Amino acid sequence: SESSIENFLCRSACVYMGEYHTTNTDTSKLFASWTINARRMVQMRRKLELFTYVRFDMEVTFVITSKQDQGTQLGQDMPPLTHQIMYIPPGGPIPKSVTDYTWQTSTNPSIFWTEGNAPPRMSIPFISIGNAYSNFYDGWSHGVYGYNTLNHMGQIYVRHVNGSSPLPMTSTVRMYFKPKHVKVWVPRPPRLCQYKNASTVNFTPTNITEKRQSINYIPETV
Amino acid sequence: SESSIENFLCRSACVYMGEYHTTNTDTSKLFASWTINARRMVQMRRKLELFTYVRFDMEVTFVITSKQDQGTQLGQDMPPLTHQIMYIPPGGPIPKSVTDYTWQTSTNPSIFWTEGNAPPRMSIPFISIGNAYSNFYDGWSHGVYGYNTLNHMGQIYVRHVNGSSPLPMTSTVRMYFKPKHVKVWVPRPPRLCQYKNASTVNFTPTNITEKRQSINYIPETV
Amino acid sequence: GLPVMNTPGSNQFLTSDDFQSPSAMPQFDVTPELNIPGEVQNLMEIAEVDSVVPVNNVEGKLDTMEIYRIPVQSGNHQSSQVFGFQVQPGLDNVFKHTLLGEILNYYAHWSGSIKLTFVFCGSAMATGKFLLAYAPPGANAPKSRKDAMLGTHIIWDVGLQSSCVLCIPWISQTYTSAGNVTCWYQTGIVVPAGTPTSCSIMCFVSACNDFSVRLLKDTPFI
Amino acid sequence: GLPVMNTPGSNQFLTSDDFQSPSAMPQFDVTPELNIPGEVQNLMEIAEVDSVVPVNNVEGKLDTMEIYRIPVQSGNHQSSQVFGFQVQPGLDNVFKHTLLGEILNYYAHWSGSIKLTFVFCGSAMATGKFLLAYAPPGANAPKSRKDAMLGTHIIWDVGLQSSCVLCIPWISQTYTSAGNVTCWYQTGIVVPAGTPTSCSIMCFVSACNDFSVRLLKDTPFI
Amino acid sequence: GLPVMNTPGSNQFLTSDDFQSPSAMPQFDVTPELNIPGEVQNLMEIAEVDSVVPVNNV
Repeated sequence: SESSIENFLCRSACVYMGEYHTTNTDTSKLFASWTINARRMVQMRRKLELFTYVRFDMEVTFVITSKQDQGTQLGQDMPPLTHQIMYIPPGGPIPKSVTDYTWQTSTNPSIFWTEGNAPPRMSIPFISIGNAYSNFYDGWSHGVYGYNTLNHMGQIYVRHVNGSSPLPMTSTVRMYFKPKHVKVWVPRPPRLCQYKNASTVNFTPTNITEKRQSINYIPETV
Repeated sequence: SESSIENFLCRSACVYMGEYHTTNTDTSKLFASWTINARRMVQMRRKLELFTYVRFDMEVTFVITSKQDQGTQLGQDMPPLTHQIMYIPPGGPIPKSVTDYTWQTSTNPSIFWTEGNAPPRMSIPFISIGNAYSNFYDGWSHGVYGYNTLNHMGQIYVRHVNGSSPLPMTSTVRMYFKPKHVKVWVPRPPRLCQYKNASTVNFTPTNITEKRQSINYIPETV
Repeated sequence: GLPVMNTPGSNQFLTSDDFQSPSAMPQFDVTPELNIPGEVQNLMEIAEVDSVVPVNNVEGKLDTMEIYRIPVQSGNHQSSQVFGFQVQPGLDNVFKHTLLGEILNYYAHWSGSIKLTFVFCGSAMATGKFLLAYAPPGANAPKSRKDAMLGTHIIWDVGLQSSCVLCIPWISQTYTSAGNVTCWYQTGIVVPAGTPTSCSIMCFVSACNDFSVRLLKDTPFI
Repeated sequence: GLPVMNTPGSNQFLTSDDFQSPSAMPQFDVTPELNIPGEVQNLMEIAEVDSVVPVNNVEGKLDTMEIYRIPVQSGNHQSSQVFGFQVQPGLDNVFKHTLLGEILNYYAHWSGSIKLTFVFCGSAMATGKFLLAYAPPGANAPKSRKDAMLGTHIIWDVGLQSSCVLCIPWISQTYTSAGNVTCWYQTGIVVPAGTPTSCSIMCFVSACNDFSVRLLKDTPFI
Repeated sequence: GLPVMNTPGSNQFLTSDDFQSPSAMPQFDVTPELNIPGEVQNLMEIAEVDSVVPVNNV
């Protein structure tokens, strides 16, 4: 009952933590971004690799905390801060500044949230023109080995929702991810070697198991 | 009706209070931990010792309060803080730093919470490969007298959920514990001596009761 | 959707609330229960059991088995007192640490009837008579054998019966305002040649079925 | 309208909660499912599959195919041991990385029965006898061929059968307190002229249908 | 009265939520609809119409 597929896979986890400012002199530090896949979380990756094909919905919750920068200026009286969390489907426009037009496109779903309230949450369906996702692909992208374009799942972007000339602030977002209504096909053996990077199956050769003293050795009984 | 087993045992109590920081130079002060048993709360211990075998579910609520350290730096503007509360079942990985991999294992249930909201709460079932817990064990662990491994109930760990290079803060957690759906077997006499430590039944010999003047003495009637 | 309105009391933690809670281990089937002998539904099953009273709680013997033995002396003393006490379970030192006393000290109000048993532990050759007398609450303890005979009493011949039983009907709690019990030598003990001279009596206390308790509180012993 | 009252636990984020969530892409009809061969409902379908045991896990050959081969030597050694091990899946090095071992290491409590198969990989001209012996948990491993005969054993003639099967009934987890298995030369191997002299045995392990697991946790291998 | 318990997600603004809202002009009867020719239920009615291709885009 605890070994069913749902109870084994449907569990929440922190998969990305990022920081972003209201004012800066880099302009890439003004927003945070994440590409959705399940290959940079080493514990979820291994449980997912026991199968060849998967199908699930996604649920994402966001925990967001702010701070005034230790730069100099005190005595402030500020209202609570507002944030915008945008999801981009596969085949959507990507922003490059925080002032871009794509933060207003009608087909990118978006959430507006102010601090002090309950943590925000959105639910994404199975988004693929194929019939399942694949954890393993023995092919070419059209050319990269092992990468097929049916596994695109979208992106998430987060910014502040101030007006003009805002006050300096630093925020941190943590994303909690959970698959739901899961189905799996074609079981596989468990990964025996350590993972080396996030896109390949590359590995250094590993021992089959650890040694004992002799082929007869059994430890003394208590 | 007030002497039923449920009304006598099913009551909430503070069993652990701990402190933890966001930055420190000890690295064990960065998280808080507690092992679940009912032997370091002297009032609950005594009521539980009236029986030899017990079976219950657990309910745990957490009250969490923070403070900026009196070190030096003022004028800050901070978002509300996020905390992670992890439960480890019996037979689970234990963290040793706050940056460890075990804070992300898919089989350790975890709660994410931000200040200002209602206090968080989780519910744990009866977790034992045996059929009941035991308050008394006249045996050996396999060797410690009086300790049997079927009484393992898990652990709780609490940390902050910031990003990189956080600001200094100190938090305190209080854990409130409550058993539910309780059943007891084999009543015992009440503890007459004071408790000496948390793992044994050791004691110094005690008087049976206090004295009076003579075996005939009855006090004058009003 | 569904217009809704928050009432006072929202988002508070009440230590005695009763709400459904989310399980942290939903995919875990618990060990089924075993039919262990000796199950308890109510604490009044512990108080209805007899336990030995330390009636001899005088100086010099609070740490010996002698505290439990009422001395019967040899020779002719056929109007002297043997023992006497007030019937005050919960408060009085002689009843305070019994099985009935230890329960009653968890509650702030209680009431019922009480059962006292007396047993003669002498040789099978000894004969004699005792007078057992009961005074109600608000009455003074008798000063002689004759005025104890003029109240409620039983005459107990130990050559015929080895044990006597008493049931006391009006027990409550708060220079006492409680009833009392006393014992007198009616005749003196008579033996043949070659038997021990002195002997002992023992008291057992218990509760009768109509016992009730209210307002669970904390006990004053640990 | 509709008077309403907020309870404790409001506006918290519990990592294992189960609530309905708003969809971010409501106007999107999903690809219908395909009937892919090889669907899985439960992890116990992976553990019921045989896998090869690395019984020869001694020094110098932990990275070769030789780790899987039990050596049968030539000549007359008709009372010597061939191999022996304790039956401890999950903990012991020889069973730890199999398909059954890898599953069991996701759970903190498990129990069931186990199936071991032995296969003789020699030429079709070779004949001889082996003695396969089982000692229960709490018993010492036999030291000779005769006391292994005095317990539970099977005599396996490889000129008649190429494979033998064993089913072990009382398996649980935590100088082991586990059962063991040993193999002895009853006769020695006999060949005609022109056949290879040495040969090999292979072991396969699997789980039987009554296997259960509890308390999902994190695995100690990545 | 009516014991009640707030869940996570309370008091958040989700940009794609779907809730009943209070009207700011309740005492206002709206103009009834007219039967205008040329109503559309679906964008695929626009794509099923022919249009001229600029094949000579040199």
